[PDB]
Amino acid sequence: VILTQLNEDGTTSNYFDKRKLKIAPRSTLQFKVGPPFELVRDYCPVVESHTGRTLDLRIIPRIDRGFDHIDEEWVGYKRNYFTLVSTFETANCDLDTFLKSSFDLLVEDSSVEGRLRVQYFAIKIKAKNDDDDTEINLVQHTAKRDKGPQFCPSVCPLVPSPLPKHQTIREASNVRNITKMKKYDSTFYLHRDHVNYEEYGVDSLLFSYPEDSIQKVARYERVQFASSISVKKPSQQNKHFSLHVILGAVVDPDPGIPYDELALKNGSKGMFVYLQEMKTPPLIIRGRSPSNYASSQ
DNA sequence: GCCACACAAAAAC
DNA sequence: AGTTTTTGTGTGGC
Repeated sequence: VILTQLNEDGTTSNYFDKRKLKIAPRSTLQFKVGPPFELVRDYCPVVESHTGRTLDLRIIPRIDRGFDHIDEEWVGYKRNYFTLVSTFETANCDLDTFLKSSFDLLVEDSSVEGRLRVQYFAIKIKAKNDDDDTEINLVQHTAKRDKGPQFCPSVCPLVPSPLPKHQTIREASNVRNITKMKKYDSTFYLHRDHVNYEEYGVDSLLFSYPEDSIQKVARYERVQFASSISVKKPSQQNKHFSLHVILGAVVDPDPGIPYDELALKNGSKGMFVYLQEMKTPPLIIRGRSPSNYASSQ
C-alpha cells in the first residue's frame, strides 16, 4: 500500500495511491520527493563583463509535495497542493565574487558592443501539456487558502545557492514563530542592506537586484493546477502534463532570442531573457471525481 | 463542471 | 497541556 524510497538527506518519500488509502492532511507522509527534472535546453550565454569568462549555470530544482510515483507514473491531484523549489548554481564561481562582478548577455558574438547588461537573475515556473506544448494556468494560495488571496506564480529574483535538503523544506513550510524564522533566514534570504556597501562598486550585480531582500531559494508552495483544467483527453486517456523551471536574466528593454516581458520595479517593461530550462517527465493529474478517492470504496 | 463552505486530524506554538 | 493553524477531502448549490 505504501512504497518507500530513501531521499538524499535520509528522510523517506512514501508513495501511496489516494484512490486506495486516505492519510491525514498534515501527516508527514504527504511530503515526498516528486519527479526528477531534466534539461530542456540552454539559451543565451552570459559572460563576465571584465574577464569575458562564460558563466556556467545549472538549475537545481525539486518537488517536495503533491506527486506520487504510482505504477511507473507520476501522479498529482487537481484539488491538492504541490511544492516546487529551485536554486541555481554557477560552477567554479563563488557567491562573494559573483555579487561584486557584472555580467552581459552575449546575444551576438563578434560584437563587443552587442551585449545587454544583466540586472539580475530570476526563476519562473510554468505548467504545460507535455504532448502539445500548450501552457496550463497554475494558481497559488496563502496558508489561509479561501480566506486569503489567490495569485499566479511570480518571477523570483534569486542569487546562486545550494538547494536545501527535503527535510529543511518540510521544516520551514509553516513557520510563524519569530525565533524559528530567524533560524531559517540565512538559508532562504540574502539581505543586501546588511552587507558592507564600501566593498561594492555602483555597477555590481548585487546592487542591480530590485529589492534589498533577495531570495536564495525560489519556493513555490501551495500551488495547484487551475480548477478549470481538463485532465483527460476526449478518448478518456489521461492528459500528460509537465512542470517547467526557467532561469532567466532580467535586462532593460532599451531581439532574436527567447524572452518574456516582465513588469519592472521602475514601471517600465523589462525583459526576462531565457538562459536555461528544465522540465519534469510526464505527469498525470487526477480530477475531483469521487472515483479518485478511497471514500468511494 | 466549478465554487463555496464544511469537517477533521496533525502540525505549530 | 492547552488553543490555533493548515490542508486533504466530503458535500451542496447552481
